[PDB]
Amino acid sequence: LPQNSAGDSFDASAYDAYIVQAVRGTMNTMSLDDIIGMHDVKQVLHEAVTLPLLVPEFFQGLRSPWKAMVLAGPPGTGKTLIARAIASESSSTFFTVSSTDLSSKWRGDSEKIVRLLFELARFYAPSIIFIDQIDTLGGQRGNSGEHEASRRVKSEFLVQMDGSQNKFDSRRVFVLAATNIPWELDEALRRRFEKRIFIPLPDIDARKKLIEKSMEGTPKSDEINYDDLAARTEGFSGADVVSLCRTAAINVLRRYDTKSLRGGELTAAMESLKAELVRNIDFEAALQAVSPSAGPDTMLKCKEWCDSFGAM
Amino acid sequence: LPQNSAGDSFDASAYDAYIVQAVRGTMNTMSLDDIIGMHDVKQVLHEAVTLPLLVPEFFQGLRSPWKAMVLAGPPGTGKTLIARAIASESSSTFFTVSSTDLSSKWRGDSEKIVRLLFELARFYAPSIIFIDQIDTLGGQRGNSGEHEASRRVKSEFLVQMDGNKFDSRRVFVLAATNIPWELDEALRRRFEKRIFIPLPDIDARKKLIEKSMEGTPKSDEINYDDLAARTEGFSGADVVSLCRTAAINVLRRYDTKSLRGGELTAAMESLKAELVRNIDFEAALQAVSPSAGPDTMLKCKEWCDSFGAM
Amino acid sequence: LPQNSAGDSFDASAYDAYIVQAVRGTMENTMSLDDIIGMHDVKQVLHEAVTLPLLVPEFFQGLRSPWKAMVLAGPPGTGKTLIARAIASESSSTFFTVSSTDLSSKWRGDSEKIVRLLFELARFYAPSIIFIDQIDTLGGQRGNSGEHEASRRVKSEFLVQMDGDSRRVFVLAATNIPWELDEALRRRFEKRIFIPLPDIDARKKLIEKSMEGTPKSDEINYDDLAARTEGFSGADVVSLCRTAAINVLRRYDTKSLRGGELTAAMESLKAELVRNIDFEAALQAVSPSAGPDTMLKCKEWCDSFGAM
Amino acid sequence: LPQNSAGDSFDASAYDAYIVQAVRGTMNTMSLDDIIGMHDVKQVLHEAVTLPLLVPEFFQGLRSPWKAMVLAGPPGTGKTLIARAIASESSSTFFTVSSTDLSSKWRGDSEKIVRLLFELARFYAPSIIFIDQIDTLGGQRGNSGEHEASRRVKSEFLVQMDGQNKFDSRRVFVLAATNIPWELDEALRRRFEKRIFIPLPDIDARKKLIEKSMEGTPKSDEINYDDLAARTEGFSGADVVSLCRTAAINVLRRYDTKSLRGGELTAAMESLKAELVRNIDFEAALQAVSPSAGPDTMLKCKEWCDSFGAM
Amino acid sequence: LPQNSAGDSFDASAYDAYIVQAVRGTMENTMSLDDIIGMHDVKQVLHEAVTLPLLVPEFFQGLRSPWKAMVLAGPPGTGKTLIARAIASESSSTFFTVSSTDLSSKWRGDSEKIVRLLFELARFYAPSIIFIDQIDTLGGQRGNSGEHEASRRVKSEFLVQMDRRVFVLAATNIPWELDEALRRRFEKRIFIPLPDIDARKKLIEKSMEGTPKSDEINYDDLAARTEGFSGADVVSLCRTAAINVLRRYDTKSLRGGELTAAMESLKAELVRNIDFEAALQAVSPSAGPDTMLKCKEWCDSFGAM
Amino acid sequence: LPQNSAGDSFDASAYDAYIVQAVRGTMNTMSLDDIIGMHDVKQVLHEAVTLPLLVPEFFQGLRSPWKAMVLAGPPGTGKTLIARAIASESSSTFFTVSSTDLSSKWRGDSEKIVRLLFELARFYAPSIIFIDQIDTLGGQRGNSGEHEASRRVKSEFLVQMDGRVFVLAATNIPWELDEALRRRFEKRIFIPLPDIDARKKLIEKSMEGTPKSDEINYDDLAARTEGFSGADVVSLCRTAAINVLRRYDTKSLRGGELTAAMESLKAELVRNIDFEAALQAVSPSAGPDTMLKCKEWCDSFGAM
Amino acid sequence: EEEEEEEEEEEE
Ligand SMILES: Nc1ncnc2c1ncn2[C@@H]1O[C@H](COP(=O)(O)OP(=O)(O)OP(=O)(O)O)[C@@H](O)[C@H]1O
Ligand SMILES: Nc1ncnc2c1ncn2[C@@H]1O[C@H](COP(=O)(O)OP(=O)(O)OP(=O)(O)O)[C@@H](O)[C@H]1O
Ligand SMILES: Nc1ncnc2c1ncn2[C@@H]1O[C@H](COP(=O)(O)OP(=O)(O)OP(=O)(O)O)[C@@H](O)[C@H]1O
Ligand SMILES: Nc1ncnc2c1ncn2[C@@H]1O[C@H](COP(=O)(O)OP(=O)(O)OP(=O)(O)O)[C@@H](O)[C@H]1O
Ligand SMILES: Nc1ncnc2c1ncn2[C@@H]1O[C@H](COP(=O)(O)OP(=O)(O)OP(=O)(O)O)[C@@H](O)[C@H]1O
Ligand SMILES: [Mg+2]
Ligand SMILES: [Mg+2]
Ligand SMILES: [Mg+2]
Ligand SMILES: [Mg+2]
Repeated sequence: LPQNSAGDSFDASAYDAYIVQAVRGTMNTMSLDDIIGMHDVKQVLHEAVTLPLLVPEFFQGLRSPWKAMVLAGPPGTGKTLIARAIASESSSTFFTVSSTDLSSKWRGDSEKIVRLLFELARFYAPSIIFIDQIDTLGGQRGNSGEHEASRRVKSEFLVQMDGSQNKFDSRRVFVLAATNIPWELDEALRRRFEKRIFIPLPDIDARKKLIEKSMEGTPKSDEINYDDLAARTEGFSGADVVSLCRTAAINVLRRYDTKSLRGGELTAAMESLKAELVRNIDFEAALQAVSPSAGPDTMLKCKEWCDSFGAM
Repeated sequence: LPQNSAGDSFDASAYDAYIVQAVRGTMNTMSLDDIIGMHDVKQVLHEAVTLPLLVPEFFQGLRSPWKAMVLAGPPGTGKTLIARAIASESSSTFFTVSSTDLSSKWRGDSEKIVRLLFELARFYAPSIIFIDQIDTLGGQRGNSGEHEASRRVKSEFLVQMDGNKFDSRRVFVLAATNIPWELDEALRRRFEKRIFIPLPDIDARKKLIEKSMEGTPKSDEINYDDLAARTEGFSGADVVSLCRTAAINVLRRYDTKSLRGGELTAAMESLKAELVRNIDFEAALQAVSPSAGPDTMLKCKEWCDSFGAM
Repeated sequence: LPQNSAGDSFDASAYDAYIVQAVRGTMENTMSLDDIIGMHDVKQVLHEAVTLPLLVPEFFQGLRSPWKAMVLAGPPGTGKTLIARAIASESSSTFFTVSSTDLSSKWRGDSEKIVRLLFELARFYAPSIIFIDQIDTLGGQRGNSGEHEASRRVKSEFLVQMDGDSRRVFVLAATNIPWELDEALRRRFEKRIFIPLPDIDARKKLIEKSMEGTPKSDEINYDDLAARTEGFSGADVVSLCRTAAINVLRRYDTKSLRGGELTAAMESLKAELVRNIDFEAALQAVSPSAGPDTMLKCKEWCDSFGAM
Repeated sequence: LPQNSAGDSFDASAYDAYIVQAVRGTMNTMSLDDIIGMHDVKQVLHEAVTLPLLVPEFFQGLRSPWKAMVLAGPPGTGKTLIARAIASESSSTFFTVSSTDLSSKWRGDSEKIVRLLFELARFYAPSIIFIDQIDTLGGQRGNSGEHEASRRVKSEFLVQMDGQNKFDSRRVFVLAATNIPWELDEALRRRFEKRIFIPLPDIDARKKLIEKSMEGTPKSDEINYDDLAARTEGFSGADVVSLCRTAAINVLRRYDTKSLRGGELTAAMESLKAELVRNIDFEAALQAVSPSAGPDTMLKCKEWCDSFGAM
Repeated sequence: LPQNSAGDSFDASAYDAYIVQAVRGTMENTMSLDDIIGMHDVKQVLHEAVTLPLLVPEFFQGLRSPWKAMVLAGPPGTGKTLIARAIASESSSTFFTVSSTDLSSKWRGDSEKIVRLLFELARFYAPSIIFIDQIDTLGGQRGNSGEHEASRRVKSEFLVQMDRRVFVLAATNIPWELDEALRRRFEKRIFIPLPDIDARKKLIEKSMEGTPKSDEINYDDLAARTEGFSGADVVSLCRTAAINVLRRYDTKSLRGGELTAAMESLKAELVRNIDFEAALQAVSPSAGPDTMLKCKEWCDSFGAM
Repeated sequence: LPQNSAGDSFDASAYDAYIVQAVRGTMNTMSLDDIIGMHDVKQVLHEAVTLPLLVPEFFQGLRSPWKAMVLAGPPGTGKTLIARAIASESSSTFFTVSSTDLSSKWRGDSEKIVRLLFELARFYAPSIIFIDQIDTLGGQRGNSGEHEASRRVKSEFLVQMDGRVFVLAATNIPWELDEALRRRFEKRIFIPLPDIDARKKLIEKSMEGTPKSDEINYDDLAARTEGFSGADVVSLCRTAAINVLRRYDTKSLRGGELTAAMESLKAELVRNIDFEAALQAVSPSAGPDTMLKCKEWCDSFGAM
Repeated sequence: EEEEEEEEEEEE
């Protein structure tokens, strides 16, 4: 384990070797204008991560900074992306915790990993933790057929996420989480996650700006009407418009005969290909060849849940 | 290990170093008058902690003081706050154990950390043990998916918590939970006070909104009766969260995403004097919803009205 | 290790120095066998297995050799750790006490030697008595799932040690989950007895035995408080008496006086009677830790397998 | 864990000695022109494996190579054959994963095998992972009878497959194969780009398969391949090879060759080397094996891949 | 250690003194083999395996060599250890007793030393009988899930060490958990059944040989009403009958005085047939008929009866 | 090691000098046609070892030459007899592999022995090796409390199975086999109970030294021993022989003049009542449940 | 002089 700023150290004698290794093993060039839409999530991150680093004299008392946020939405949009975006464009240490680190063969080695994780995140810095796929980790607490060791992991998160009983020695921490199934969190753990926020599928203008964003760096023609592509991809998620642009960019390879020249005269035709632009024929065939991973019953259920018990 | 009052010393020789360390590792200035409501819990804590220090010539015969108490109710209502307020107002040695101090991968340490804990709690002082989330620790005994090394911990809690007419050193075991129908039938008997804790009614949210808004400059336009009547089913934590989101909504009217570095602290001086208006409550009351619908409140009330001893 | 009667000595040489400290850690005249009400059958078995061999030991020979074990089993609050204290107070015998935690060590093969030292010390000292509390731990069938390897040698040491020299040990166990016992261990417990919740006439004697010693009124009708409980576990009637007795402190409110003239108000409240309003206001705040299906399961098991 | 290219070695310190052996247990002359039909699969495999190997200056940025493919359809069509063919076609390292490798006794000893498998696939060369029968590993997540140790395997796949992504170190390509493409997840479908569907019968493909299976030196008289194509309706790609096999067993089963020894034993064995088959053993071979597949599964998979499938 | 016959001496110099103490601590209050009711086949094998080679050592020379192992299976309470103690008493063979608390061995590489020293000491005193009680323990599967790295050495030390005359008995309640390589080293797997209608009357008539019964000669009824009594429960029935002879005179009221002449008034009191009827209402069998059926099926499948 | 055909020689100086001495100690006129059952096994061996070595252009290409077979059945059938008959009938270097030819004390030499064995099998001739008692060699690979060297020797076992040399398996407990082992086992054939053929001669050989009457008919007894294993006939004659002793009275009367009664009992000879009481008292230790589970396994995981 | 300890594993 390295030292922190201001030259102190950490006395990790009470925990074994492999637990320290398994918490140490979870420790650029992105920016928060590379995320199309999602205004209120950017607002909450701006007033709970970036503003206390600048003006710490304001957030004292009732205006204390937040310490949790869970993003709930359909499986297409940008939730994993906003965590790496806030990890790059900040000055705090980043803990990526998945559900496969809080797991060991012995008895009583998950809760000690969670305890060491929160102690390290409080010791180092004003850090933030990003628990990805929270619903495989904390489910309901009184279900039929859960193990007797996952219950202690949920109880450890419950005891550790609120605390720091001394009003002095206030070192900040911030827990971020993403879910596709938000109606399956415990009623006691859902209280600690203040600021439940829904993330919607992109609208018309978000689809237009995302097509404009991803189609730069590659030369296109001037006959592409972006309004027709923005109005014809009705029902597309956020991670399907990028797949549409990738299919439209490789269709300029599919229209030439490259399977025929098998090795011979193959390196020669690739020379003139890298500057050939993409006309409207490729976007027409890419619309004809790509369908969304639809079924908006999950989007409807998640929107009704975050409209009932949500706090933007 | 430290000494105690009257200069004695404990002789911890038969226990290894990492057990007495794990028990040593579990040993601001708020008053009991800021907890809103919960009158009967204050009454039992009063006549079980405060009065045996002032006049001990009364609690002698049949009136020996209570030895346990379990709070039960929906999440976010005021349990760990009453535990920290008792730790801050009394003069007792306070232990805060949980389900992760009592576990170790060796065989025969889970049922020795508990024994060392109770021996220190009876040796030191008129102490108070606060076992948190006891539904994790003591479950139903003759169950299906129970590993063998939890039966010994439940048996140790059953053996320690009931024992000569001498040894008049007091130990008061306070415990909190929010799924009370999973406690063992041999352990539900030991906790001889099983009080229920309700969500606040329409007169205990007015005092809570008045209490959390002392310090921030507000106007004289807001009327607390309408804000007490438009919140139904809110917990204590949700009312505190609403009173926080109002002041952050005072921040959210100015576009502070625009200024970058230059005199931003000078720009933040005009903001640290603005008053919290009614528009901020009309926005924050639409921005905040309760955390859970009523289905565990009704089950906890149906349990504590048939098996509870208030 | 102290010497026994008649000045003998034990040779604890083959054992380590922390096993003997644990067994010595397991090892008066205050209570009596009249303080417990009800339970005539277990009192008869104790009287014929503990007391009467001491007076006329020329009678208990041959077929009438005295009993060697017992199991008290029933609902979780009816009084079965009280009778172990009442037989420890009212006897002249070495009374061990072994819970489930004075057997475990994290070293391999010291958990099944504490048992052997316990039985050898119990033989060597006296006509002694062992009281293994919560016998459903260290019980269970031996062909179970998730059973550790040391926790079978514990059961095998209990199995090989508890049979087969006119020296007497009387192992007495108590539990509230009786059906989770071994098949070759509940053969050795030669008397398996049931204890019920108290009936209508036992609860009146329990009320009168707990309430005496505290000055009361002469208008309390005890028969109504005996007929009005109807399901109280026998350890909850003491709780009803205590909540009735402490209710004289919640009638004169002391939460308003803090220090100022309080200690004389606690003298004016020292000798105040317990009127009927106390019991009427205490019956609406005490309920049992009920669920009588545990009592019905224990009744069915002790009526299909009990040997009184 | 022997070695890789350029002589480096792996540091398997954090994993046990019975897991790394179970990942090591997951590691011939089949041509690329043996498979007939299936032009979409060959196109995607070509432009995602072979052209990125030769000229990687073309594939960067927006034209990044693909990372996934699903082969869904009726049983007996040749998905394992395409897996083995693209194994033998390149010099890639070939892993093979079924549902019987990812199962152990101790809690948390199954989530490590997936992580070690993906770590070895990244540590070695450009490699191909072939998850066979993914309808059992990744089902629906919020199901009714979901086990508590099968949600963390799906969570491990979801977290491992999308990855702190720039300057791509080493390419991995993960296939799949299923018969039931609707009992699959909603966060594992999205990570599987290029979901495609393959059909079993075609009349020119049936003709080419009976052309590519006929290697009998006798029977220059039973060439009824037009009638063998008209009687190939409802037959899968596996039924045709077994049809040719039962034809070649009915070549020697039309004539009784039992109790033929002592007198002309050797002459009875080499006279079947030129035993001319006709329409009679051809018809007996037709009436031997029936098409044991109904149209409901193929119609359901076609109705699924017409709506949720990106070619 | 003592010496052996013919004046020789054993040189146990390569072992520590405490291993010699732990093996020496295991090695005649007269019983008789006629004091056990039932089980003629087990006595038949014990006869042919222990008693005949003492008297006719010329007949057992080659292929008619005696048996060298045995393992008794059955329900709890059917009398497995009584056969072992009875054959321990009335024989000039050196007896032993091995249990699972006797191979404790807190150090490493020391349990196999105890086992090997036991089997070296058995082939020193030339007739020898070993009685490994409760062989369920130490007899798990050699490739099981939760097992130490030392218990497999114990099972391997037996499987190499089972091959100067010795004889090894055993006894089990759950015989299906025996290992496959440990099973075929035992030459005879006998079943031990519950008492029938004829054996129970003999047991009630044998146990009440000291106290005076008077006219309750209706022993067929007592052999009829106890349906599934497990052999070790009818002894509890006779014991409860004698203590119920004590219980009819109310003795819990006297306090010291007249507690000798009244105890002399009961020393000659005879057992009427009200007490057996009052004793059948308060004795029930210790288990159900489950383990009987399971061991019966295991002996039908594997038991070389 | 001796020389092989076509003028070749092995130089095994890279390996140890004691592993070769442990593999060289494994290198007649037995029953050629005395097995009157399972003629399909005779046909598949006839087309797998005899026919691709007489006419090697008849079993090629589409007529695929096999590589492995797993024999499964009762312990009373001829599992060793068929492999020994093809060993004494063919002209190939028959090797054998039990669980005893693979165990060594050092680490790193328990896996080289199978490499040397397959190298000698490919080097000498188009041989045939037979893994005897495969039921203990390869079980589950991903097991827990087993030591790691079994996984290493099984990985070295899988490293050299692809390579002519005809490996063949015989198992009695096939359900312990791994899911990855059974891929190379190309036919898990269901082998049934045998006929009278070789049990009668074992009855005749196992009663020598004991006087017998001339009224015992071995056909009726050898037609009633349907399913007995190798040692079960020995158990039958042991039950008859000790029934001769137990028919007399020596348990009741004791001590006095037992020598004459024992000598008169030793003079006694086996009658038909002894064997008739022995066939009802020597019940087979092979219970009638294992063949059923072998039937369900060969229906599930094999093609039989 | 190599002592031995006992540990606890959990399974599913
Ligand atoms: N709002 C957005 N702006 C720009 N790009 C986006 C946005 N949302 C999604 N994307 C694109 O989608 C791709 C994948 O998104 P991402 O990985 O965040 O999905 P996800 O949140 O992981 O969903 P899940 O967690 O359900 O798998 C990214 O490459 C990104 O370019
Ligand atoms: N009666 C009350 N008076 C004042 N504040 C309260 C009251 N009840 C709850 N709160 C507020 O609720 C917040 C959390 O309370 P608390 O710690 O009791 O939650 P909890 O019930 O312990 O949570 P859990 O149910 O998960 O254990 C505290 O910050 C406190 O300000
Ligand atoms: N028959 C009785 N006579 C007097 N007091 C009794 C009786 N039965 C129960 N009690 C009360 O029960 C309390 C002791 O509890 P008890 O003896 O029931 O232990 P227990 O609950 O049986 O033990 P476990 O928890 O293992 O069941 C005493 O304080 C006493 O007031
Ligand atoms: N399209 C095809 N082209 C060439 N050969 C084929 C084709 N389809 C089937 N075959 C032949 O049929 C045989 C069976 O194919 P295979 O073993 O791949 O079954 P499968 O498709 O994996 O079945 P399933 O998909 O149900 O697992 C192969 O040996 C192959 O030679
Ligand atoms: N056939 C019998 N003859 C004489 N006494 C018997 C017989 N069967 C049972 N007993 C009585 O049963 C009691 C128990 O005997 P024993 O200890 O041998 O049973 P066990 O089942 O072998 O013990 P375990 O359960 O440890 O195996 C003995 O005290 C004995 O008096
Ligand atoms: Mg994600
Ligand atoms: Mg709390
Ligand atoms: Mg008790
Ligand atoms: Mg016994």
